[PDB]
Amino acid sequence: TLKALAQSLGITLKYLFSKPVTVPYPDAPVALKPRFHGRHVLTRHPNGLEKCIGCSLCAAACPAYAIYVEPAENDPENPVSAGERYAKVYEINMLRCIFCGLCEEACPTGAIVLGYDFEMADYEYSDLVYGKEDMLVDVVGTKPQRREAKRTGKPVKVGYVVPYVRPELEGFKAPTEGGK
Amino acid sequence: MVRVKVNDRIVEVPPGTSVMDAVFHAGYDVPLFCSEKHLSPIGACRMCLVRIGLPIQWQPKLAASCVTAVADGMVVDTLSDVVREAQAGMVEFTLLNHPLDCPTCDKGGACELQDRTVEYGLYEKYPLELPVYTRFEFTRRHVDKHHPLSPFVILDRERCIHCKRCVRYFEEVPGDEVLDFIERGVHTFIGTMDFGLPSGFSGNITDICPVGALLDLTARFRARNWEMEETPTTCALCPV
Amino acid sequence: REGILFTTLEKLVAWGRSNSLWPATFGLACCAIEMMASTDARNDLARFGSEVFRASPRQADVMIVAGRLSKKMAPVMRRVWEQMPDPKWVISMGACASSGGMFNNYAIVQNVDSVVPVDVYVPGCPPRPEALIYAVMQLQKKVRGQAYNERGERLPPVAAWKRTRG
Amino acid sequence: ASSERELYEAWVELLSWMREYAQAKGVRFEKEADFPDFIYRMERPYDLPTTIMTASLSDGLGEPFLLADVSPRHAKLKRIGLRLPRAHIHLHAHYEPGKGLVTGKIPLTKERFFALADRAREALAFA
Amino acid sequence: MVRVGMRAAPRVSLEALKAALGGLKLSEAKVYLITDWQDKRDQARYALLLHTGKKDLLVPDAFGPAFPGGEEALSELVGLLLAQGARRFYEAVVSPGEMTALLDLPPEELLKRVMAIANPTDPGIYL
Amino acid sequence: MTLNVGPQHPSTHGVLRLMVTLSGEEVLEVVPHIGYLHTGFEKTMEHRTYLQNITYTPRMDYLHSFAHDLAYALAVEKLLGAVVPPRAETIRVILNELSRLASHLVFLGTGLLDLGALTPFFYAFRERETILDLFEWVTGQRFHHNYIRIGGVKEDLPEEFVPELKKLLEVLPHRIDEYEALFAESPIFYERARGVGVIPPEVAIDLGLTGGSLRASGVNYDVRKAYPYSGYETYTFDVPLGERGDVFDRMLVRIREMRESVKIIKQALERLEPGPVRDPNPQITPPPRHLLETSMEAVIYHFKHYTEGFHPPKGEVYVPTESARGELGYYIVSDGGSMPYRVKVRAPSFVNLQSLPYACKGEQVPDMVAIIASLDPVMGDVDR
Amino acid sequence: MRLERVLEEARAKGYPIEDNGLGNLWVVLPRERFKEEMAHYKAMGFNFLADIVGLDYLTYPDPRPERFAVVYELVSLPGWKDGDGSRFFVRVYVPEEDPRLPTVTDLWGSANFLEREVYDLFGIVFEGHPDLRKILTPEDLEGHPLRKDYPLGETPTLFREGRYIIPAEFRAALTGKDPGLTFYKGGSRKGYRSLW
Ligand code: SF4
Ligand code: SF4
Ligand code: SF4
Ligand code: SF4
Ligand code: SF4
Ligand code: FES
Repeated sequence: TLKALAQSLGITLKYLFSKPVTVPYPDAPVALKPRFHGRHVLTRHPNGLEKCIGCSLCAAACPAYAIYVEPAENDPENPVSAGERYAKVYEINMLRCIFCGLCEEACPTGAIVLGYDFEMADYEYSDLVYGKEDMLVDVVGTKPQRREAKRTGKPVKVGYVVPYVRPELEGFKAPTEGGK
Repeated sequence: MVRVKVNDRIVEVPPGTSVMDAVFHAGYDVPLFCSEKHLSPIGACRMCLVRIGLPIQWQPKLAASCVTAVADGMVVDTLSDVVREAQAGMVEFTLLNHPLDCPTCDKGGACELQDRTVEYGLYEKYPLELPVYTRFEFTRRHVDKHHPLSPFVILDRERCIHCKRCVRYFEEVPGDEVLDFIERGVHTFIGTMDFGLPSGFSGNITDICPVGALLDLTARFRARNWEMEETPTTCALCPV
Repeated sequence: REGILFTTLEKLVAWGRSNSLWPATFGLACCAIEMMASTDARNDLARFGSEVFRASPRQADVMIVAGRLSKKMAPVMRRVWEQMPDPKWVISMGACASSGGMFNNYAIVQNVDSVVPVDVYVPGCPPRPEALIYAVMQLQKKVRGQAYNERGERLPPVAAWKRTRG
Repeated sequence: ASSERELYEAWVELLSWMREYAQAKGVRFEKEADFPDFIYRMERPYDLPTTIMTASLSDGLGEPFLLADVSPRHAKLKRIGLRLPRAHIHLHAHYEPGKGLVTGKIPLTKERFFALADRAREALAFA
Repeated sequence: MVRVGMRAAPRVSLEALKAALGGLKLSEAKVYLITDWQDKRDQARYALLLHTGKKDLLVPDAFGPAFPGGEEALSELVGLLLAQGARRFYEAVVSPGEMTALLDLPPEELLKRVMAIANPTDPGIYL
Repeated sequence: MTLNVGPQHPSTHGVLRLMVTLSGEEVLEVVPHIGYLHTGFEKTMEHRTYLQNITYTPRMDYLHSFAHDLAYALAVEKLLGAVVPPRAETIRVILNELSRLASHLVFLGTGLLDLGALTPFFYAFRERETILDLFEWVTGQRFHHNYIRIGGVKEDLPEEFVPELKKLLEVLPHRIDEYEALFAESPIFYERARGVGVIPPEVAIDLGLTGGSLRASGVNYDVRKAYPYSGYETYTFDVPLGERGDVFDRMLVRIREMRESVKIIKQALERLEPGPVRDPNPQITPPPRHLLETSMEAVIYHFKHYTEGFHPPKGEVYVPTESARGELGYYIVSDGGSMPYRVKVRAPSFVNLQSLPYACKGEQVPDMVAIIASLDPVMGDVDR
Repeated sequence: MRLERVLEEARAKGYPIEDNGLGNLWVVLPRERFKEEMAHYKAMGFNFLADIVGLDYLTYPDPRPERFAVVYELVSLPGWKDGDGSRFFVRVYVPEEDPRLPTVTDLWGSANFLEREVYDLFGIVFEGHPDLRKILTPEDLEGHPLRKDYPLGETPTLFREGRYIIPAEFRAALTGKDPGLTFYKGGSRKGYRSLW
């Protein structure tokens, strides 16, 4: 079938002159779906109360047992949770974490929910244990990103855009489809 | 010894045996709240119900296996549909007014109520019908919460299911009556006029309470029941 | 001469080595497929300087541990690190490689940094192709002397430069 | 109907009175428990004004003498309730429009509640 | 299985191991440097289990920079083991409580567990 | 020349070591040596909950994972008697055929690149990218997706999923036909693959070569047809076959298989009707998230289900399925506990590999790479 | 059709016939009759040998005859010369102190690798095999991983300041013999099956 060599050349030529299909990350923001599995965030009620009542259910649903939840007793004067319990220490080992979504599934107060950031490559093992104040929705960026924004003076630019945030991510601020 | 039959099994068992022990010794199972090891059984939770025949002579009403003596040649049925439906119903009645505190409850996984609920509750009703858990869509019972009875023990009067274990123990084991109910009806609740909790053996109720009512303040809000690393050992504070 | 010993020359060669990162994959598991996908016509690590792909280790400076590192492979992969030219870098890709991951058992190395000096860790399962690009850019700025840890320290250009091989 | 709304609003109002008494007689008040439908609401939206469902006035020994509760957001036969522990005393208030907060047919004003809590303090409180 | 050396005395453990090792050829031996906390080696402590296949040798937790003179002792130790022709070096990460009790389990269980959990390690991390 | 083809070199995908007994340009015999990927799913699964293991099941065959997901789910269902809604079964076959398209894309891409031209890797893989995005819509993950459940699927599909599926279903037929036009009318590939890779069915069966390269030898045995499990009985199905087992017939049979999978996807999409998403049996399904603030039994059951799980009865079970590499199934021994007593996996890639020394017997030395890429091994399945 | 003939041939000699209501069948042959019977099984038309699955019952709640048990999976492909489609398992118990069993390599070449795997994972030696060489575990690994007396060998998960987890003491899951955190388990947590 000697014609097939010429046909192959012809099709590679047609596709040669068709330029477009590719995305130039980081110059172009990656389109992520709303249900994507990303960096965890802790959501707060509209009152501002934290949702985590430190019930250590997200850690049980972990197949690696990568979540450490030390609980503590709320102070009625200036409380942190809505009930009588909160999470004093809430850590996740990103090197142990496998990004299932079972912890979001087991959270009864909706505190732990996977986000969208994937840019969490870092240099040290001990620097890849994300903490509570490293995952609260109020935080903007990942650890190396924020650290570079401080040692650089330039705010954080996320490498993604989403069509919207899901209702489960109430409060999570993200670039939405081109509304901005 | 007396011969008993549980649903497929025949067991020798000494005469003074309770039907509940004959079921478990026979290898079957039955819910258990009111009764406890070393405590006087009294039919209170009405969970231990079985079917009993003593001739086929089926009893009219369900027998309390916690306070039933056993007779020679008795048939014990714990798998009949009536028994399973009744046990699930009693679980429904017991959880009726419970405070919705499991995730933040110090009792967590080692709570007998949780385990017997997931064991016997919600009988198989006959479709893939959308099931309803609870019929109680009314206002639940709310009483005083997180009250420290003593520098070691904290009290949640909502979690109490009105078993008798702490008061039964308090009269029986130490011989120190520093706990009993106050009112009656559904308003019944645990209280004391002896506030220091003077008895030197109060802590055991912490372990007996099948709910998280009475919890250990020195071990409140540290870790979850499964999370703690257990080390079985022997205490050398005194020569016993 | 190690890319050092002149204020301009070392920045120049750091520029060159950074944009001349030649990734040598050691494809082990499903991490490796997400690295191969970082070569297709949506997201190609074929711009920063990583187009060419020399399977030989004598020819590439970046070693990407992409997958679970089983113990039976630990020395073999190890020797590929010893048989590399000296200005070489090692990336640990994914959870099974970075830590023991969910496979916390008898079979898997619980941190590939045991056998090879790891430069950058990149969590994820699998780490999104764009995340693997993030880690190679991270390594880019690391070999530029542009990378700091959480504790304030600057990280040296080359890991595997500080070890007494044996 | 919609009276429910004002009831919860009225319920919040009730709490104020309680707190005031705490400062007056120098007696311990404690927030007993918050709403479950506010802790365990994860993404679901929440319009109710306050987050507290059960509170109490405890004496020097910590044992409560006065309890006040409000019905949950989805339950049937909604009400607001008061209870004197150990005294077999229950009060069940509604909110009737125009009248105000009423115990059945009898209005529940601030003075009535103040007197009731003062009587509980003088009589039941152990220390 | 023999046990030489003493806990938290790096030089004593190292000198005793010097004496006990002798002319034993380690071409087929297995070296298990047991520690905790994979990442932080600056404060690390180490036990050692050397399995020749014919007889085993145990050194308690006295090595690593966690002790004065411990870093130079671990460097000397790993250099010695490499000199004697070993190629197979292993590192086991155990819980702190395991480090203590594991040397007090019977030899069969301790050796089986260490062999099952050990990770291949580059002696360059100890040199 | 007892030649030591090392692991990963020269560029032997799917880390594997080969001892090629070789004199000249022929191939006397290849002795394979595996185990460099042994992770221990069969061991780690003995210490993980039934629901947790659905996070361990896709990771063995990381290319065609949804067949593993389905096999495990079906085995546990049969073990404890779950009731699958029909829409769950429809979606399960959709996701199964879709991941099969993605697996086959990767297999033919790697094969053509391994020996031959580097170009045709991209285009097929490009389409794969499109497919992957679909999963991100519904599962939030590229692969290793945790979407299946014991009853059915985790939750319902977004509105935006189906239209993207239709887009891809309409662009795909021309695409697969383009790959087939490039390949089937083989200008040089014919003088490379038509002769090589002998598959006599007698020995192929004696060694148990089930994975789609047996039908290339003229054996009409498909698990979707011979043992209908997930409603494949309810689909119009044509089963591709080969005349004489070689690499050419293998690749062409798999391309026609891709078209047959696209046709099955269309067929299932048409018969799709809204409904529930999983078996509501409270012992098998955690209570819905909205009545966690209303019902006590919900809190207890949510807590218990996600910590303890459920305890299936004491017994053994096994279910067959047809994956991109053959007959697949989990022999599950349960002891009545939260975690399975043992999970043994029939790894189709494990028994498919016994036929390499025979296949590459007497063939050329360069062809040993093509005959291996053409066998379609996923070493995550073999070493396991 | 040939499976019914298998059952009728086995039942006459006193072979137990195991069946679950799910469509799976077991025929347990003693070890004496094992080899010749399964040779006849191949002669009865069993083209395809699916699996060799070994089982170690050390921690099983109920006792079993012997500790190890090896199960072969015999099938006849429907699309071959005369294909019925009859597939079934044969279980043969193997003692803890007698890890012996004849190979079916001579019968099926399929067991060449499969049997090797069970020698790796279990201590079971298959007699008459061309090469019983460790397949999966490293050459210097001591023991057999999938038998219950062989540890899984987990490592602690790591955190910021001395906070560590030992997963075996962290599991809320139970095994069959694990009693649980309450005095007993009954009901659903003693074994649960829905009635379709
Ligand atoms: S997503 Fe991460 S933390 Fe959450 S359960 Fe999975 S592995 Fe564990
Ligand atoms: S994140 Fe949710 S599940 Fe985890 S401890 Fe907090 S409230 Fe519980
Ligand atoms: S006592 Fe038991 S059922 Fe009640 S809240 Fe506590 S754990 Fe839940
Ligand atoms: S407080 Fe606990 S132990 Fe005492 S009666 Fe109530 S449920 Fe029983
Ligand atoms: S980290 Fe995840 S994707 Fe990577 S090898 Fe491990 S299981 Fe596969
Ligand atoms: S168990 Fe007999 S009634 Fe409580």
